[PDB]
Amino acid sequence: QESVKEFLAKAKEEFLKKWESPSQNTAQLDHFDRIKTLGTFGRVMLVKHKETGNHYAMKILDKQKVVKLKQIEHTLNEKRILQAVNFPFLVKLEFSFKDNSNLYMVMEYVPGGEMFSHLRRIGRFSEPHARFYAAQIVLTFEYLHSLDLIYRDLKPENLLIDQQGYIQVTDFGFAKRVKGRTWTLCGTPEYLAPEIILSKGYNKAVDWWALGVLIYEMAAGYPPFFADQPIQIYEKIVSGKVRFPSHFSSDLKDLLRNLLQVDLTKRFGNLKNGVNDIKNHKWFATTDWIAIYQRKVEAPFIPKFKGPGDTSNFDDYEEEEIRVSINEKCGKEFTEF
Ligand SMILES: c1ccc2[nH]c([C@H]3CCNC3)nc2c1
Ligand SMILES: c1ccc2[nH]c([C@H]3CCNC3)nc2c1
Ligand SMILES: c1ccc2[nH]c([C@H]3CCNC3)nc2c1
Ligand SMILES: c1ccc2[nH]c([C@H]3CCNC3)nc2c1
Repeated sequence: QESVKEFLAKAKEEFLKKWESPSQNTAQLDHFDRIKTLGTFGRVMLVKHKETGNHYAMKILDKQKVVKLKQIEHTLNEKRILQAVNFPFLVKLEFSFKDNSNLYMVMEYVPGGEMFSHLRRIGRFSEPHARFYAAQIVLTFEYLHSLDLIYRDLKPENLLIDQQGYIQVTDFGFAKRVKGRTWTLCGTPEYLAPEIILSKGYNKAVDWWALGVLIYEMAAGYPPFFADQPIQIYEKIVSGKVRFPSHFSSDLKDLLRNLLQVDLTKRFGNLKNGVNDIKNHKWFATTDWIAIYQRKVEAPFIPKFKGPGDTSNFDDYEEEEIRVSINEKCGKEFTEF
């Protein structure tokens, strides 16, 4: 429909304007009080802005560890993409800056915690609930792929639950703008498509594979391919073999056989009809795509928390000091940050 085509055209216009002239140096560390570590070359911390009282989540990266871990390009991708995107299900970057030792990305604080903890607490999500979360990922990937972006890190730990029970996707450390194919070995083993494992050039089809893994994990309670050694996981991934729990609906099994298709040229999301083969699949027949986008659907649950600074839905980590040098490190490498 022209309304969808027009929405995506305007989304690409606005993304490219920020992509081509990125914001830089929009706050400083002294503006924020440190509250707590929320997750941990990098860590995410709850902070409070000292003039407004607003809470934020601040991702901190040690430049010397980024260089040593060969993540320079990836770190630059992450910040340049995050400052340029805008979508209801993506965590919003509010500020960014750097100092002699570190890089800082200050994002909205999403207080309901990671999907992963709620999934492991309940055990599994029933199909209607898994479908609600999957619909948000389908819309988010339609948006990102239309901007020539590949996300490359879908998993429950990267999906935060907001105050209305909707998903906010976080962690763009492997996201990349790609016009044709890309080649980097990256991602999380359980979620990798066969073409990444086999060292091929690959494209946005890897995100649709990962959506297949995520839907399976939400509805079963565990991912389809697992083992103690990564090489064993990879052997299962490339084999073409998946076993489904008997409680899966027939429609769910059908969708997952088409997402978990080892031949990328046959995989749903990567065919002539693109995302519409997924949106029109029978498993999504009850989904009101516009109502989801507009946040008009009652969520599966609302996270329990006491206020905008409550951290109860996140776990406890050792509170470590940040590194502080009197000399600038890696200045040339991070000039554009
Ligand atoms: C998160 C982590 C570390 C932080 N240190 C600070 C201030 C303290 C004095 N100058 C910077 N805000 C932080 C927020
Ligand atoms: C419409 C368009 C873009 C939007 N960005 C957001 C923020 C709030 C939750 N995370 C991103 N809401 C939007 C609504
Ligand atoms: C905002 C609030 C909390 C957040 N936790 C994270 C990462 C940590 C690893 N998986 C999610 N990003 C956040 C953004
Ligand atoms: C807190 C205390 C001691 C610290 N030393 C350092 C850097 C300086 C040279 N290499 C270590 N950051 C610190 C933060």
